[PDB]
Amino acid sequence: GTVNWSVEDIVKGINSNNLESQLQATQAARKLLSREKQPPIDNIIRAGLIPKFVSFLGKTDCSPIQFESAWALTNIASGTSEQTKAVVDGGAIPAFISLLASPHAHISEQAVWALGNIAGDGSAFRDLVIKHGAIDPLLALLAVPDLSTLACGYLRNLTWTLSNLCRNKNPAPPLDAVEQILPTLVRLLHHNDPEVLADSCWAISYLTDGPNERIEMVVKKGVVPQLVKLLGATELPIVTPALRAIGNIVTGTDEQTQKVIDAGALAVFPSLLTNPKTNIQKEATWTMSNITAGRQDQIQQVVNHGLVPFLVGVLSKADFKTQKEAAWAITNYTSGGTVEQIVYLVHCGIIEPLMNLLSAKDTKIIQVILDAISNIFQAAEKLGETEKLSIMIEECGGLDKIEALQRHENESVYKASLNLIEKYF
Amino acid sequence: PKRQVLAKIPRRE
Repeated sequence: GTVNWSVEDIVKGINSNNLESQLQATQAARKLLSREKQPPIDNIIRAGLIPKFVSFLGKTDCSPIQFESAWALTNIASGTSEQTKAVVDGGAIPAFISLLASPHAHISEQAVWALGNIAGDGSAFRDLVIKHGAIDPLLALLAVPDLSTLACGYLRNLTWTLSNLCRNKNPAPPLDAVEQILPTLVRLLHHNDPEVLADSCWAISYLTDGPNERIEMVVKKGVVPQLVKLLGATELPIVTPALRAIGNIVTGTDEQTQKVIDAGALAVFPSLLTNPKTNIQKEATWTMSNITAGRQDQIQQVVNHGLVPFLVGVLSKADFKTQKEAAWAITNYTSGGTVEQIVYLVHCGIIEPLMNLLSAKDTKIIQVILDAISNIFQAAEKLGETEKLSIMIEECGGLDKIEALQRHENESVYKASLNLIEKYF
Repeated sequence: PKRQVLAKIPRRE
């Protein structure tokens, strides 16, 4: 009945002076726009239908046409930035924000969805959505004693749209908007739905992806223990953002990093550093690299938790991008670590896999590895042990690889290598 | 020495 209309049929119906014909044509547009294969968004826009859809959002008297137009506009806004812009340029933002108050849950939800798509376009529309006042009404939809009474899909859509208001940088969301949203995120982070948890973790990962003052806003809210708990979830869609968030947090201060350690994060890293999902291993190792860039007592907790053998493991065998993060973890470890900690690292077998990576066709990892070799030697001469160390490097082919690096197409590489070959070989 | 989800979703059903 409303299936497979032409755009011109839709235009004809929406231009009739007949609200029911308009509703029928808007639903036909919605069904057109709801098919996964090549929805004719541009034809719909070119036909001038967005302003009509937007005007239909205001027809409180005809809630079906609000819903159908909200859904049509949601799917136009889900398209390209130009398509989202067409929706915004039609005045949809204030019209959707007004629909958040709709008594019809499926219309309110659709407006949530539409605003998520608009905000999800980028910082400017995100901030324009915020400036139009979306946050208060969005959070009010979550102002219930127990989130579990909300419809599952509705709560998921709200959490997702909130995460888009937290998303994107240059600029990051307004500080006041973040402070306004955070209490609700913290609460969603304790909800038991895996998708709400995933999107809540994504939102926190966005908010912690910035300067330490941004991290601090999040950490002050006490979420780190919950993020660590979610770090141990079985659902990869949860572990992924929880780990991103934790990784972001340990890019901050030593005190912020220490909150992650105190929360027990390190006990999860045996699994994370051996995780069969490549991106988990990579992000876990990146996280480790920023923990080993911290204080010596923080390095010591990496040690006590038995994570140095896991770093040796990653360095020995992993996706190359993960090995590069592991190399950073080692150079940070050796830059900041006591002599005893660096000795322990050698006793765990770091030398051989470090050496094997010096044959990487990647200039940055070579530099990183050479820094670490240098830092390990520095600790050796504090013990009169450079000879034992040099043998080790020779015993596993490392001396050969440091030799070839002297003649290498890069200043810092040839420099640091040549230095090693004479200061210790 | 520290170093530092679909955004848009159509409704199909």
